[PDB]
Amino acid sequence: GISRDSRHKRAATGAKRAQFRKKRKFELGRQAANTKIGTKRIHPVRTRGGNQKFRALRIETGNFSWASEGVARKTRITGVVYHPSNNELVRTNTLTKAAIVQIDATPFRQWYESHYGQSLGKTSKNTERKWAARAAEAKIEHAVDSQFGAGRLYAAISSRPGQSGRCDGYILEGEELAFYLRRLTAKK
Amino acid sequence: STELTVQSERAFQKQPHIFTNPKAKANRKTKRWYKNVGLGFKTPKTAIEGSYIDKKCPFTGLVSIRGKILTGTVVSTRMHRTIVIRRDYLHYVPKYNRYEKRHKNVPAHVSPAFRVQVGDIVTVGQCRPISKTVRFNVLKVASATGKANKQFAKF
Amino acid sequence: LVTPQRLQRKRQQKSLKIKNAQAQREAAAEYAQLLAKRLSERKAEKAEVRKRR
Amino acid sequence: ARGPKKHLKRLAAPHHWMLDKLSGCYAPRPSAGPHKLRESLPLIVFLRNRLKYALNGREVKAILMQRHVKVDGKVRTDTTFPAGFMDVITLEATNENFRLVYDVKGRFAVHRITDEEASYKLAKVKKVQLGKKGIPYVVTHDGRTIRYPDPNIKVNDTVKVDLATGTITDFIKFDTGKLVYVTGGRNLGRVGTIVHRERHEGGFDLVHIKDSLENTFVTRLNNVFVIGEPGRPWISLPKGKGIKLTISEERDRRRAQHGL
RNA sequence: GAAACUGCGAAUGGCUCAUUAAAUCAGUUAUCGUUUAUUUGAUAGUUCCUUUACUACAUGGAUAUCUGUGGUAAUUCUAGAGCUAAUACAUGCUUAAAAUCUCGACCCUUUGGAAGAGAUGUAUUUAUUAGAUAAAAAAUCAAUGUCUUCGGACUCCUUGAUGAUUCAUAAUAACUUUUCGAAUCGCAUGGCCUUGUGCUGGCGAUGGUUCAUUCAAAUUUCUGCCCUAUCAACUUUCGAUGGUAGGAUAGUGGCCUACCAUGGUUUCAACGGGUAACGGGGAAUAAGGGUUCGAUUCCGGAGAGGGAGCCUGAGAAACGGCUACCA
RNA sequence: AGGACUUUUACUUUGAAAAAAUUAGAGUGUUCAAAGCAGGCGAAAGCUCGAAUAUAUUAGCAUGGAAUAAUGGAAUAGGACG
Ligand SMILES: [Mg+2]
Ligand SMILES: [Mg+2]
Ligand SMILES: [Mg+2]
Ligand SMILES: [Mg+2]
Ligand SMILES: [Mg+2]
Ligand SMILES: [Mg+2]
Ligand SMILES: [Mg+2]
Ligand SMILES: [Mg+2]
Ligand SMILES: [Mg+2]
Ligand SMILES: [Mg+2]
Ligand SMILES: [Mg+2]
Ligand SMILES: [Mg+2]
Ligand SMILES: [Mg+2]
Ligand SMILES: [Mg+2]
Ligand SMILES: [Mg+2]
Ligand SMILES: [Mg+2]
Ligand SMILES: [Mg+2]
Ligand SMILES: [Mg+2]
Ligand SMILES: [Mg+2]
Repeated sequence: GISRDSRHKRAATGAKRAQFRKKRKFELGRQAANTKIGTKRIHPVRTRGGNQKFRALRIETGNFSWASEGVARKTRITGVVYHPSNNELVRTNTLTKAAIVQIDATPFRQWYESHYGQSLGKTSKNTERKWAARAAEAKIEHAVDSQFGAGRLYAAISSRPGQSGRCDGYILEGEELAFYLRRLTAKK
Repeated sequence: STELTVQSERAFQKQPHIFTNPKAKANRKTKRWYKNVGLGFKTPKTAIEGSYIDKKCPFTGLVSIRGKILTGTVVSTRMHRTIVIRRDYLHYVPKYNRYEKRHKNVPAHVSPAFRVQVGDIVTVGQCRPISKTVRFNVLKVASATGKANKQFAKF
Repeated sequence: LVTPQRLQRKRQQKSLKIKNAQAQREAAAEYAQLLAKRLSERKAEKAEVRKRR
Repeated sequence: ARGPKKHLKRLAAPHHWMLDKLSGCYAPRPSAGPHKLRESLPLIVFLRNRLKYALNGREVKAILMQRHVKVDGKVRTDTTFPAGFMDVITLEATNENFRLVYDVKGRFAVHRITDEEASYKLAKVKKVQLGKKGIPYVVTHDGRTIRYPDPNIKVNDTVKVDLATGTITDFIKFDTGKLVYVTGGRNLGRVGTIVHRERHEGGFDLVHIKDSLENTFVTRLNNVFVIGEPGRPWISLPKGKGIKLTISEERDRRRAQHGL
């Protein structure tokens, strides 16, 4: 019943448009997903022209990508720490797009260990030669090592759990992280 | 009317899906994406090397220019990130064989790459519905001043 | 129930799938050879342009 | 209206089907198919009206059902099939073959055309795209999606479908000085040569056309269909070859060619 | 061949002009801003997951129709029992090769180079990359690749479309309460002889993923509306104008939310009021200019007593579809 | 067929467009006409011409013209060329 048509809005001038053509079905708007954390519970909604949509309320784990070396891993979302739209969602732990969350960060950790093996937080000859050819190029920046020692990664979700049903995003990295940590220090 | 900070608001401002690799040691300013709107319209160098973001930029944003191309005169440059253009014309009343001066107010969205002010004639182009009322993106400031190119008088 | 007509239909479906796959791969190979021929021709033209200029 | 519309009132039918404004409240709405209904021609109209082989709807239904009509080598047993421009209608009885080309008055004229050339069809290229797994394909005006075309076949071009296998036989490249047909507007049925194609940056290409009688006009590029090289059309042009004789010239033709 | 299940239409058509004055509508654009049953043209080997033990010569259970027992005063009211089917509901099998990615039982001193092992169809979601291209030569440093007829040469690099794109498409990493990839029907039942129910085998009908095309549907640019100032300022705390992010949308969009900015229209008549106003194609009238009408044979829009709300579908805020209030 | 700069209009010619029905109007003995898109001609042995055109005066698109009407250049030269 929630319409999104322009008739109920006043005109650009400001006149109050008279009621006309009681609102249709191709103008409908559905309830917000306002997703939460834990006990995966995705509800299908049959939208216009089939095309099953998936509400992703109560979602706990999802895929997350690392842009620098470009590797994606399934990992757990552990709470939301910042939201650019409303801090009310942060207090209620409501998870929507562009929200900033914390990551269990283990899968990235032993992927790094089996990939470079630099022992963050503090063999076959083929792997040794791969590492030698690598020649310590893994000079990834300092803040990501800081929260690796902390153990929880700072990520920004990029998927839309309200529509897609997934919980995908990417880790804050580079000046990105910089910006947001300032904001977090504003919160701190 | 433009903030000194390249991002001023709470949300971060990035061009979506263009990524600068921090692990790389090239250390250029950033990776700024851009395009030319065509129609033989020159992308401004202020947009070419600029640092603004402007999601709805015809040159750097996702919006595309297609359809009507309207030339008008600026009547209000003094609301944020958007312009109000006065388009004048003559409606032909045929019962008298006489014309009638008329005007319309077209809202549009001027990119920060352009420096607009009250009185500049502007070429603007059609695009997607950007807001409730703006449907055009400013594409050229033809008359930057018009009669204010020369200001002082020192012989 | 198992009927020789049903087995005939199953065999027809399988054979049609295999034959369509073979035809598609043959068409892909022919298009690749045509692209190679065209590329060789225009590369020879480019070499002649470079030599003449 | 809430949903699609499935009725075509008689006055709302195109004036090229040119039915009788009386003797019926409705007109045959062409079913969805290879051509726009405004541009297409239902089989019932082509048989009952144009050919008069039938008398009414039941007769057309009986004709189509027993598989005597063959549109482009396929049966098409539905009454309101949109047999559009350049399609081939084959009747094994009377062993006759028709190709739909506009007569210069601008109408789907009955064009009796030979069996040997009826094996193939011509088509305009409306799109050239790259489908999944990187396979190039070409979309013609019929909606035929021909896979693996010639690498230098471009949009607005013309091509020669063999109509049996449905693949690419030959093609003609759109450029100046080329025999051409017109498929819309005031210049329906006209045939000429492309003199110039003004680009018009931003949309709605236009082309200038000069016919054999040395008359000149201009038409939109969407409205244009290259048909061959001057003096060598790739099809059999209808009677009159679309010169668009003046009304006074038509009167002179009526007066001169006259025997009773 | 009744009945019933299944499938499809029932959203077309027909009627009326009540609401509606930049609203509808007309002409003209746009969708590089989206959904699209159907029709038409194409479209997929991988469903194996360690393949040295499986139904693929066919997997399971209900369920209407029906047989019988009722209830109510009655309604296209149906509860209990007993069987029974599918293109209904559920599962699920083959099945190649190839190439590309990843991980190594070793050796032999570099140009290191190799036994071998797992994944890769499509669909979805997210990150990243390619998607080029104005034109002749260099030196150098590093990295370090081919061949070396051991001087060193590197000569060869593939790239579609529009006016424009983050487009089409391809590639890597992953993701999925894992979509599809024919356990379906008719006719004719030919050929091979491995002469058996063996091997194959034609014409169709329904389905079926994706991409097109068509019928469209939604929005959408410019301009155009009758009378009235005894309607001059109107709109914004409750969105009014704009910004950003999110939600919702099929999709753009204050369409909604959160936080900001204080904006937008107006003497070129905004806003308000009236219309015994649906808009138009057109009708009457006719020197020319015009005046009046247009509820109605065509195109659009809206409505089914007034209001709201919604299931099914591709398409309804349907009303010869339901839910509730008011009359 | 490509880079390059484009003073901008108002005006006017031409064209593409302005759905059919309606208006105009061509052909045609519906027995005439209102109408309709029919029909006509063979020897009677299948052969046929049709279903013409114009206008819409606004808005948009293209195009040729440069009088009439308006705006803009170079005055601090920050002007034009090599
Ligand atoms: Mg209707
Ligand atoms: Mg009013
Ligand atoms: Mg890229
Ligand atoms: Mg893409
Ligand atoms: Mg938004
Ligand atoms: Mg009324
Ligand atoms: Mg009316
Ligand atoms: Mg009226
Ligand atoms: Mg009334
Ligand atoms: Mg109507
Ligand atoms: Mg209704
Ligand atoms: Mg009543
Ligand atoms: Mg249906
Ligand atoms: Mg209703
Ligand atoms: Mg009724
Ligand atoms: Mg009804
Ligand atoms: Mg009902
Ligand atoms: Mg008309
Ligand atoms: Mg008359």
